[PDB]
Amino acid sequence: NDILSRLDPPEA
Amino acid sequence: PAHFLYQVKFECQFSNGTERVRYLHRSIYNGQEDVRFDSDVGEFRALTELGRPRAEYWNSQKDYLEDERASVDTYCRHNYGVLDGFLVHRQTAPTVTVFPALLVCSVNGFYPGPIEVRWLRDGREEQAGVVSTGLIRNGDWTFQMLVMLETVPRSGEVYTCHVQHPSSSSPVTVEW
Amino acid sequence: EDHVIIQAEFFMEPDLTGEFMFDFDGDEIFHVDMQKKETVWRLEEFGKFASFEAQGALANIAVDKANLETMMKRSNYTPNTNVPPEMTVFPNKAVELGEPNILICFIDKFSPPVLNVTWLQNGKPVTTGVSETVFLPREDHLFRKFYYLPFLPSNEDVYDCKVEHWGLEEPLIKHWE
Repeated sequence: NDILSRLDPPEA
Repeated sequence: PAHFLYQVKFECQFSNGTERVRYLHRSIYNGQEDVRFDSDVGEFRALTELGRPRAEYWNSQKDYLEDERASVDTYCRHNYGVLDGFLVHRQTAPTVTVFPALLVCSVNGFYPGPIEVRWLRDGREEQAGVVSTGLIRNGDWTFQMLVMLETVPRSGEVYTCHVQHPSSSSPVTVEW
Repeated sequence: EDHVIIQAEFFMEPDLTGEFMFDFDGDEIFHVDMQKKETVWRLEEFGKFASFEAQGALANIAVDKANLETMMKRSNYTPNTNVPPEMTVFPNKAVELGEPNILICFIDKFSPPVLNVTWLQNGKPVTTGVSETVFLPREDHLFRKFYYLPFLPSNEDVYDCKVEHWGLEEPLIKHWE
């Protein structure tokens, strides 16, 4: 049972 | 030498279990929040001019608005269910002693923070005289609190430290 | 609100330092150690009841660096303001002569997240068994950090926690005995 992370939109 | 700092924060605020869930996405350059998603608003907001370009990208990114809007479910409510299985309701009973420094009630090793610490004297609780450090975070998932009672050293009388903490329906008491 | 989960990341230049952590009501759940590429639970027991894929964190930090460099250029290279710490030195438990204990040096309300923290015993630097947390987040986007020093309480020992930070002109030193 997994803690999920979110990603800050990458600016490349 | 100059420094440059970028902070990202994803916050989930919970009230009444998971009836009230608020997701926040914070983009923070040099300690200032430039752009935010707030699920109560349901749109991105440029808090500073520096965030407008970064808000345009977010708002123009393919399915991103819907993904932010669904995060109260896919991220917040998800992570809460994991944490409810051990973290949300963790309780550690406090450790209580009395010792001369003025009389000192040491309340150690307790979680969560909310606690009721009372000084009694021959059965009656006094209000004036009592000095508290307040809640001191230990950083290892425990708190402590020293509650002192400026007290006239007169033989005959018993001082009790009365500690009510959710961890027990019943209080933890230390006479002197 | 009753409870708060915070996922907090940073990358910093020119230091090239980044951290990734989760926070529950102001205590660390876990971080990802960037050297070891590993989820480190704040208490080991937590890892029985939850899992986290370390590689995701590392990817976020690579992306945070990139996002930093874009904001540096967009800000016309405006630097971060140095905000100096405040410090408290206190024992973990009620102290009793010759029963092992832990001295806590708590450092609060500082930016950026870089500290040089030195423990002294009777004027001399000590390191045996020292531990520290990650850079803990604050609502105001400054940082907190705990440093731990195992000690055997005595009558005659004096301890100093010494902190260096770019926000201070001279070191901030407090003591306990």
